[PDB]
Amino acid sequence: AQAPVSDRAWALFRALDGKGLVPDGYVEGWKKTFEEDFSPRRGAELVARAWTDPEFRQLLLTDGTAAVAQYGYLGPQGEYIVAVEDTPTLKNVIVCSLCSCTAWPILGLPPTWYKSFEYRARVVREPRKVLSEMGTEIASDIEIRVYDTTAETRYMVLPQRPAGTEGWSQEQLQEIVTKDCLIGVAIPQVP
Amino acid sequence: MDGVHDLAGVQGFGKVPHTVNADIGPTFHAEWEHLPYSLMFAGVAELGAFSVDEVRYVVERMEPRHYMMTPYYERYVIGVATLMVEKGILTQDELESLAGGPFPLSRPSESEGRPAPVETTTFEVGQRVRVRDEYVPGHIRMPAYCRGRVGTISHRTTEKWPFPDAIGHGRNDAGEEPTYHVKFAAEELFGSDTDGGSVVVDLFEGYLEPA
Ligand SMILES: [Fe+3]
Ligand SMILES: [Mg+2]
Ligand SMILES: [Mg+2]
Ligand SMILES: [Mg+2]
Ligand SMILES: [Mg+2]
Repeated sequence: AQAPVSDRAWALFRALDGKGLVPDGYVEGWKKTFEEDFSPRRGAELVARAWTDPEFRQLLLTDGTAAVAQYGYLGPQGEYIVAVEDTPTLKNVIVCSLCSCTAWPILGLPPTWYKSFEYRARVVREPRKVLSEMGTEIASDIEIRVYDTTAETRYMVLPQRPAGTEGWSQEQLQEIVTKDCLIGVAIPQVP
Repeated sequence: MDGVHDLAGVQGFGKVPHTVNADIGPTFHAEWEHLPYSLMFAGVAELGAFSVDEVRYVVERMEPRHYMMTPYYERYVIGVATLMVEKGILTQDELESLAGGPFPLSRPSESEGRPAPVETTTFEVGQRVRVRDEYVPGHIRMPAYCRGRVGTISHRTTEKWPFPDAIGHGRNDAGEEPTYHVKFAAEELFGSDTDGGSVVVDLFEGYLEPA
């Protein structure tokens, strides 16, 4: 038996706030960070830059932290970054099987599905079937590699750049790099 | 801790509730949902009452049926509340009074944790390693699917962090270790019963030994 979750969450807030342990505007400030600042649009910007700038691509793949810091996008749950490169024979996918660990500042907070027991249990063992069910077909001639986020490394996938985007601006490329492309369950599509 | 939270490889679950690029809705689906993370950070960064590792562990310590029936953000409301009570900052009485009803918490720890091991090895990219065949009842950042298994180092971190098995219990002896991206063949982890290629687990130095 439990009180409604909203009542329990606000009780926790009120118990701490009522003892002076929560600075003024504290939870409101975090809410703004979570809703407005942490965003997969940032990861998309990084990918589009890497796609159009071989030098940055090299930095991103060798020192992800430094590359992300150049854009000012390090942050909570995103202080040590490793980018993992898809290739014609390799598809990378990220999970946190133990909870929900995600590169928050550049991917945004994890979505419900990524935190689901279904994804946490299944993608490590049957990633091809999981991606297929989610709408992404990965051929047998492609190695699937699942990164389980079990420590402090926070990952992003650098997907392959699709044919048909040659010459596109960074802005145009950013639009096709979605949250799901950064997690690795989707491949960027030409609209 | 071999709890129900160690889900990787568990069989019997249905479809992931998502198709690619589908609308996931707003970041928060209810007006309270930003509270668990924000209050976690108040506890960690403002009060210094606990580490993030202690938050992971207190969630692992939910009674197993309770864990399995509780949505994500609610688990962190329960976990943060539990730590506040365990650290003597709040009482369960006042939480229940303010909530207007029952506010069951995670179960007490059954382990005092363990220190960062004194004896470890610095590994290099390309080296073959085995995950120590050890059983730890308290917090550990080793999913069971890789226990005792052999893989290859693909990265050694250029930073070091406290050993989760210690800091996750608030111990003073967590030291600092780098972690290693250890690549395992899918078949090393699940035999023939997998459709994948490889799995890379980010493992603390103290979980590893030469192969
Ligand atoms: Fe996690
Ligand atoms: Mg080209
Ligand atoms: Mg043009
Ligand atoms: Mg188990
Ligand atoms: Mg419920």
